[PDB]
Amino acid sequence: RYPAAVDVAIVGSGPTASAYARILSEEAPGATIAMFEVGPTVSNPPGAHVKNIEDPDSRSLAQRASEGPRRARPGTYLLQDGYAFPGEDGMPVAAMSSNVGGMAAHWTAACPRPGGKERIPFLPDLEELLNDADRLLGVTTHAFDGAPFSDLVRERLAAVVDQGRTPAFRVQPMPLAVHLVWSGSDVVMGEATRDNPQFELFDESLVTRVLVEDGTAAGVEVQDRRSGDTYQVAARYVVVGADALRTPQLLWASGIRPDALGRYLNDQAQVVFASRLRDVQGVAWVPYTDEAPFHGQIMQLDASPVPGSIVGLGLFCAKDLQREDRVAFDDDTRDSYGLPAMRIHYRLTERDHVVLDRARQEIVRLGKAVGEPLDERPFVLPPGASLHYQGTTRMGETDDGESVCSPDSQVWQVPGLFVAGNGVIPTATACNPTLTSVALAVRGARKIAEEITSSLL
Ligand SMILES: Cc1cc2nc3c(=O)[nH]c(=O)nc-3n(C[C@H](O)[C@H](O)[C@H](O)COP(=O)(O)OP(=O)(O)OC[C@H]3O[C@@H](n4cnc5c(N)ncnc54)[C@H](O)[C@@H]3O)c2cc1C
Ligand SMILES: O=c1c2cc(O)c(O)cc2oc2cc(O)c([C@@H]3O[C@H](CO)[C@@H](O)[C@H](O)[C@H]3O)c(O)c12
Repeated sequence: RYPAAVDVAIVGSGPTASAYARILSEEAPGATIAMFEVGPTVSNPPGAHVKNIEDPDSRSLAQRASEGPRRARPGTYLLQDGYAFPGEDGMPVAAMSSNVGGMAAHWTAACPRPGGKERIPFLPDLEELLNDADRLLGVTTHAFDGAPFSDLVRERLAAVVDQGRTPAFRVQPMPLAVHLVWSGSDVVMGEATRDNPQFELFDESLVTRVLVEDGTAAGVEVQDRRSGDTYQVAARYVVVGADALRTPQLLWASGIRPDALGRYLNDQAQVVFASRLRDVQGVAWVPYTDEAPFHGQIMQLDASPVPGSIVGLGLFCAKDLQREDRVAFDDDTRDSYGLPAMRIHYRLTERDHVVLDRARQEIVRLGKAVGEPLDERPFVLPPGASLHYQGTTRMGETDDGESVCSPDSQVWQVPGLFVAGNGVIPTATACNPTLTSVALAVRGARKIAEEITSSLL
């Protein structure tokens, strides 16, 4: 089923792995690419957002088919065990998506820009890569210029936030990846990847091990889930863009076990709240700051949550990074895919509860600016509800034992092996990470595309 050897073997089919296929299909057109996705194809084109399916029954079929083989939202599935431990909080609602397109087939396409300490300091071309990620995701800030209540909510929030703030951190329209239709991985891959005769997407293909020959990346061990047969595809470069959890799992199962692998895991603590407008008859952005480490997004709700005039407020906190926030794998216990079972060690420090308390007070302050608060008390979601897990394969300047990959997202111990996703982000971020993670993927894919085009082999 699979080719015996390719140039680049891509694990996963989310937006970050698709960004590797995108830049390689743009900058390295002669390189043969093999993308292996454990989940099935649930949309047309492969990786499109499920909302492109107008039929709710067909759309529910696409969502439920992505939930793998305390409830998870449509298109995602939770862990069955190893999500909490005595003495720690863990992530009881740590969810995952197994389908072509990954979570980008079910996400809401909010692509804000990092600011302050969120921005990775040792990347001088960060803004350059962030604009490129805007190009691949189709990000636009003017998707709701004709909305009646978008401008009203935005100006009423600005009356309490924009005080003393520079324009980059004032209330502004949330940059959205819209293609009406939310942009999925089909947008990231685009015509350049689908029309690339050297690229091929293999769905229902589980990658069980990363092959290493003489220290460098050798290939991937791919199990054909249609038949159960395990193949071995050779590759000069291996990109693992599974997710924030299964990416360190695949490396752990491959014997690639650095000290920082999975450690420094950080979830974005999320607070929700609702409020009502005041007039009779889009998504707003409350940017992060260092002194207010919260990321706010306000948007219209179809109806009131409690028994477009009603808005839903969501604040996301930046985590106090801890090394003991490790992702642990057990070789003896296997999950439903035959890979090592996950042990999630997550505990909010006192600094976390201090910031979380401030987020509840600030979202109430924001709810009073929009109008009459529909709710009475802001609700804190369980850890892992934001689906924004970082640091598990984080980048660093050196291999001091605190990072897993280079600034080019290249794993230190395994040359030719690259990791993609939110886990690559090493900083304490609060905004939606997918845009930044795609920007890091463009730098890593350009590191491969330049090494291929410049090589003599
Ligand atoms: C309801 C919802 C709303 C969201 N809204 C937002 C938002 O507004 N903003 C934002 O920034 N983010 C949002 N997200 C999160 C966003 O979708 C993800 O952060 C994004 O998909 C990350 O990209 P990725 O490719 O690294 O991860 P993924 O898309 O999860 O990539 C992992 C892929 O690899 C596959 N895979 C895993 N293991 C293997 C293996 N062993 N072999 C082969 N393939 C494998 C998986 O099946 C999956 O397709 C939302 C998520 C959900 C569920
Ligand atoms: O699922 C939907 C959704 C489904 C519909 O049918 C529809 O019409 C509109 C919808 O809008 C949404 C808007 C959202 O903000 C969220 C999100 O909460 C998550 C954790 O809980 C965070 O990851 C995301 O950062 C945050 O963006 C959503 O999950 C959804």
